[PDB]
Amino acid sequence: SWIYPTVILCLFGFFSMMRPSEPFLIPYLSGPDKNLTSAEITNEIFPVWTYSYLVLLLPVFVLTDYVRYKPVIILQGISFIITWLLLLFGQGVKTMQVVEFFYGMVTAAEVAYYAYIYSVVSPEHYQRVSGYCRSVTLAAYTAGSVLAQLLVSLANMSYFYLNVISLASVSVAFLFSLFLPMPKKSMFFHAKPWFQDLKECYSSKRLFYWSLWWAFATAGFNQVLNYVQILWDYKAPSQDSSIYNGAVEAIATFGGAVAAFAVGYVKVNWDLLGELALVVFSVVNAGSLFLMHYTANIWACYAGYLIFKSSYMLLITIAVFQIAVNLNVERYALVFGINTFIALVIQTIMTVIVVDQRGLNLPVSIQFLVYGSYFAVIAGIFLMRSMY
Ligand SMILES: Cc1cnc(Nc2ccc(OCCN3CCCC3)cc2)nc1Nc1cccc(S(=O)(=O)NC(C)(C)C)c1
Repeated sequence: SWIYPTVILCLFGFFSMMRPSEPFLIPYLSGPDKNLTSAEITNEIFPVWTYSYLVLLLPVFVLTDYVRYKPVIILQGISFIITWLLLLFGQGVKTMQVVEFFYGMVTAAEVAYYAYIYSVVSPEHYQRVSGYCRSVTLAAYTAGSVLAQLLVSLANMSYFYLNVISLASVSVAFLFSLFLPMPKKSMFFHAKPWFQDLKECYSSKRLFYWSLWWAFATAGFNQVLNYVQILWDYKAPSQDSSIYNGAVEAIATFGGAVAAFAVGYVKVNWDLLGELALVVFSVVNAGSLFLMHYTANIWACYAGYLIFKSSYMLLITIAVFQIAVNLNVERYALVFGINTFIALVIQTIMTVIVVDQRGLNLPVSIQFLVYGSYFAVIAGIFLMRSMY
């Protein structure tokens, strides 16, 4: 039997990721409804989110496999409700950091939400149902951004009612998430029958470098998707010029889907390709960051974000395909959790040095030059690897 938990899971993935006010969030924080300047959003509230995704990574992962995946989705729905009720009714540098704290706990519970597929479905339908759930979530976010563009850019709806629609969507998601079946078995703790268990997978000289590049690229993309909407707000003000953020992020998610669909059908020989395309797409990423930083037109910044997100989705799907060649079921999520923790340590150190208020207190313009130099160092490491 594989019908009804898949149906309820896909309906929650549809009505949970269908959130319209995600591209139009950074004008809502600095608009006439919330008196917040750009520096108070850039250097004070957002990096706390990263803190809430570091400190709440390891215990919530313990909450992933111990209570067997139902209370973590119930907590994710409650966190949806609290997050959007405090977005509609929170003003200040305290309540918005509470919003970012609960959204970091949302992002922590999302990883537990990915692992519900492999623990309620029979093993004849792992990859098919997992790809269907990922496609439903991505298409739900795409349709939500398209609906936001149709309601804001054409139908002329305010942002407050857009967050009201987002609250109604996550409330319907909570009502769908309460009706989930409890799995009696788990993956690690209550499964069917460290100090000396970690050395076996990490006794390599290839998978270590691929996981390290996965970690650096994940930290870089997390910071770029943190501050790319503030870059959009800086290159074009939300109250002065007409901004088209919903359509651009919809086309960006669609292009990431097209990039993943293109990676899923690569019948190209892997003799010289493993040391050829990585350097080229790294130069493309550095040039996209430099094109978004050295420009003044907002349209060039949208195009640079499109090219950068498509190239990152392509490279990261190649990375997930190459790391998960000789991995088991449990070791998949375990090694990805360890690599996610390493990526978050790197992101935390880089955010405290570059972005955080207790420190340099840098504006949003200099930070994109910093991350361009970051990906330039990554491209130089791939160039030195290609010379070998
Ligand atoms: C409702 C909300 C509350 N707080 C925030 N702050 C925030 C802004 C940008 C962030 O960048 C990281 C985005 N995702 C990338 C991987 C997990 C998190 C993380 C947090 N954003 C929010 N909306 C949001 C803004 C940008 C991206 C996203 S997303 O994570 O849902 N992007 C997709 C998963 C759809 C690709 C969501």
